[PDB]
Amino acid sequence: SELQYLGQIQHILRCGVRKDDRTGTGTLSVFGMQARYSLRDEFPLLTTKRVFWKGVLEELLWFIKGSTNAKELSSKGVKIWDANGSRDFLDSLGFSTREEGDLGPVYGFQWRHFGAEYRDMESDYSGQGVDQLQRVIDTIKTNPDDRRIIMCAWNPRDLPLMALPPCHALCQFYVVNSELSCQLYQRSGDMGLGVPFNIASYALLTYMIAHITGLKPGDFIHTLGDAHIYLNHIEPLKIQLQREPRPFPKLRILRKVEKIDDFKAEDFQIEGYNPHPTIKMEMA
Amino acid sequence: SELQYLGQIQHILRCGVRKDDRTGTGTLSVFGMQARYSLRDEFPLLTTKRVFWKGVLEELLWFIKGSTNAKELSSKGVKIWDANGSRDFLDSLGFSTREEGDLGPVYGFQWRHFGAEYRDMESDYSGQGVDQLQRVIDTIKTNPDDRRIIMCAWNPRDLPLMALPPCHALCQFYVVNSELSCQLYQRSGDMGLGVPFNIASYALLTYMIAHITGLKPGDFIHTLGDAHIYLNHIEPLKIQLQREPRPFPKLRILRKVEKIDDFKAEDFQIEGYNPHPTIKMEMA
Ligand SMILES: Nc1nc2[nH]cc(Cc3ccc(C(=O)Nc4ccccc4CC(=O)O)cc3)c2c(=O)[nH]1
Ligand SMILES: Nc1nc2[nH]cc(Cc3ccc(C(=O)Nc4ccccc4CC(=O)O)cc3)c2c(=O)[nH]1
Ligand SMILES: O=c1ccn([C@H]2C[C@H](O)[C@@H](COP(=O)(O)O)O2)c(=O)[nH]1
Ligand SMILES: O=c1ccn([C@H]2C[C@H](O)[C@@H](COP(=O)(O)O)O2)c(=O)[nH]1
Repeated sequence: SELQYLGQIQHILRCGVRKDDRTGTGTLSVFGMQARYSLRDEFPLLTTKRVFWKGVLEELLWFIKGSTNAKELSSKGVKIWDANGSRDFLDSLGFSTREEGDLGPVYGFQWRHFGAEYRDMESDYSGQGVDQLQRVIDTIKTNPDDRRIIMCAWNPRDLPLMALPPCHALCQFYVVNSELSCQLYQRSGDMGLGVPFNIASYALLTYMIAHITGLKPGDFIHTLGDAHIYLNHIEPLKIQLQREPRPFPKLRILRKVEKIDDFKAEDFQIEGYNPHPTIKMEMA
Repeated sequence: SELQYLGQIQHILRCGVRKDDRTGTGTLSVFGMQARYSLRDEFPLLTTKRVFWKGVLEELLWFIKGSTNAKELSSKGVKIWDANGSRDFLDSLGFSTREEGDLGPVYGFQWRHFGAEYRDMESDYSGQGVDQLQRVIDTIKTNPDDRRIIMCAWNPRDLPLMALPPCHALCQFYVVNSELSCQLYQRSGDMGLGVPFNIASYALLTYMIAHITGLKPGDFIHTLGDAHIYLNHIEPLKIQLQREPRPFPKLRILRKVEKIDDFKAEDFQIEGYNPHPTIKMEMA
């Protein structure tokens, strides 16, 4: 339910502590939160504020492809990673000789080629590294009671090579009574900008994997480490905090897909999405 | 407070689902829980049941040394890893040519040498891999507002070489108002046997790091993925569930220590620990 996210926002606004951060902004921060969102006959796309669903779908397909090039996602119309891959930002991190748009070894590279030696974004890493995503799919297919169905994106060796280290760093899957659930550990949660996006992203991943493995989507457990509200997000969120939540939409997959790499953007349809208008919240 | 662990126990006994596991036993399972334990002027060593504190301290010192040899921990009187390091078990996982007691690349090897090529338990891995523990200590010392203070033991590349994959796979640290807090993500939680041990283990790690960096211990947030109670632990836990909890003890560090490697077992003293008698809960 969306009241969990709204309650987390209210709790950070009422009990969070003022804390500096890597960017010039400030935050109201709280350490350690957990919410639960049902995936049964509904999709947790927030209704108190319109969420960039096209960005969610395109960025998840971009993760599944193992791509770390921000230009490949920007060509689809999703510019969420163009800022963290811009020339000025890479220069601000010392990567002066790094090609523009190369985010380094990030979510997709760790999902599909964990442990492989990262060269650049144009390299072909076929057959290299550890393919975590296909491993969790096969584990769900052959041993659903396994307690190690984990995809981890935190790689300390590749950490100083990343433009932005993973925020949703680890996720675990769980199967019971033909229901597939997913828990996400998010080390850093931009409650206004990034967190609803990550909620929808991992709910979509759970739907995809449940479609492939013949299971029904269960719950999505969102665990947060440093859940923070930026200052330029205080007044916007309060606006969102005074809107009546509407029922969640539904996600329908239009064709039967066997492999996760064969999913395309046209295979997904959002039904009954009636959100309140968007609320601009600038990135840090 | 200890009532959080007891509440998780009660919630698993009343709402858990029957689930098979890797072992021959069964479990009452729940996916996704989170508890908060205060470290302010108290140490969360459970009082409704005596916890093997000597094992906690010696195992944390064994992790900090980067050791993967179970015999080095057994020589101190802690035989918790002898079962997963026995000849029959190593043979049950295919490691026929592996010396007995060699757990493979596990918690200590990932804490101190992430990414290094694992040879055996007798090898000297100085300078190899990524030293995550010292990196998080330096980060706490120089940049406490950092949101990337993470120590991760989940290595998919070294995963098929481990006798037992990490259960407490990832932890994150957080600093505010000169208070150091720690969150742990445990993918698999043996609620009867292992979870009380891991609570004290990570509380002690937080105390050590707070002592080194000159901070005060704050909270320990225990997040659980698959939190399960084994069947042969149902009736024992009920006994523990009807005991009146006593106040938590205190942890005192007897001398000023500069580096984490310089800690010794004689440096720590538990004060005021008056637990109820132990309750036998056999390992699976
Ligand atoms: N500080 C910081 N850096 C980040 N780097 C990467 C991220 C993740 C992320 C996730 C989602 C979006 C997003 O929905 N954008 C968008 C696009 C079109 C229209 C409206 C919006 C939202 C709005 O501006 O109202 C952007 C970024 C991120 C972050 O959240 N915070
Ligand atoms: N199923 C399963 N396998 C495991 N492998 C590793 C762990 C972690 C862990 C953590 C703590 C202890 C512990 O206090 N033990 C203890 C206490 C008193 C007397 C004898 C023993 C040892 C024993 O009874 O065997 C043992 C194990 C673990 C687990 O918890 N469950
Ligand atoms: O999927 C994502 C990507 C980014 N962020 C936000 C969290 C932080 O506000 C910022 C990352 O900054 P560091 O915490 O690494 O300093 O991006 C998210 O919430 N979700
Ligand atoms: O520190 C530890 C180590 C092990 N376990 C338990 C969790 C599981 O019940 C068992 C390992 O089996 P798998 O979950 O990996 O199948 O050990 C813990 O709770 N804590």
